[PDB]
Order: sequence, then C-alpha cells, then structure tokens
Amino acid sequence: MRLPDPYTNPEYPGLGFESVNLVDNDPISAQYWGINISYPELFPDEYAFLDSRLLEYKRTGDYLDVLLPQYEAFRVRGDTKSVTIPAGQKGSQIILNTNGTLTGQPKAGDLFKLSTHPKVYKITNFSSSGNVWNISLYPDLFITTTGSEKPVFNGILFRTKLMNGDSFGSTLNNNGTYSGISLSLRESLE
Repeated sequence: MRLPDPYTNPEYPGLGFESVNLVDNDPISAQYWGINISYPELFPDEYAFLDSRLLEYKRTGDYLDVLLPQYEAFRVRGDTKSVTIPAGQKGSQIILNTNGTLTGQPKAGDLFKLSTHPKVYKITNFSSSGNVWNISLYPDLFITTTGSEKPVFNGILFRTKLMNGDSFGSTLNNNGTYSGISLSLRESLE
C-alpha cells in the first residue's frame, strides 16, 4: 500500500501534505521513525479516496509506504545502479564506490536508504575521496551489507503502520470539505 499523494494521484492535490514531522524514537529496542502528517481541508472525492485506501489497508494487514516530498532533495543525481556498495559493512558508516556515475553530494540531514532493505536512515556526516563516498548514518545499519545493495537518496519510501486509525475521519463542514485529517505513522521493523 503506497499512501496516495499528488504524485500517484495528481487529480487530488489536497493529498499533498500541509505539514509533516519526522520523529526519532530511540527505545530496549531498535530505533524507528515516527511520521505525523497533517492534511489541508480535503474535498469529498479526495477524502473518499483516502478513506477507502486506508480501509483496504486495514483489511489486508499490509504496510503503508510513504514519500515525504520535503526530503526530495535531489542533491545527488545519477545512475545509482552502477554504484558499488562493498559487502560486510556494519555500524554507523557506509562506504560506497560511485564509479563516477553520481553527480552532486548529500548533506547532513538528508535521508538515505539501502535498495534491498526497508530501513530509512538520516545522513549525519559526509566526506569523499575521489569516487569513494563515506556516508555517516543514524541509526546504525540494521543489516550487514551483502555487496548487492544500491544507495537511495531520492524517492525514499518509509514502510510504516498507521497508529491512529481509531481517530481517523471527519464529517462534512459548512464549506463542503473535511477538516483536521491527520495521519500518525510508525516505521515498522517487520
């Protein structure tokens, strides 16, 4: 379940977020991101759409994949598939070999994800030596690299669970829209 937005569904611009907060949970357990999405007033058809998607989400027990457009930095561009990430890596640093196919560089604060695993990281520092990139991450890597991972800097989806199904919804207001819709999502560690 991709959480529908104006990219997937440009016919519903209200599905653009009014506000989003990315929240750090550092438990006893592993770190996980919390996401709080607030919508502007939704019109009947876009509200009806989102409603039905969340319902389908409810009955199938799936995850919800979410894009946060605020993090569409596009500070790094190029052929990520020709990047090499050496095997055996763990901890808070991730080294990769760009093979000269990347342009630009990421900065502290940007998101990062491995192609083969759903966990999303924050980039905390970055240095390079020619085509060698040294990306410092938070939290530590959830897996040891296999050698087949590719870096993801843009179009990162968080794999989440809805926390507030029981307070989701609104009723028609006096200008024929639905106010106060917000979603509270928790990154799911499988």
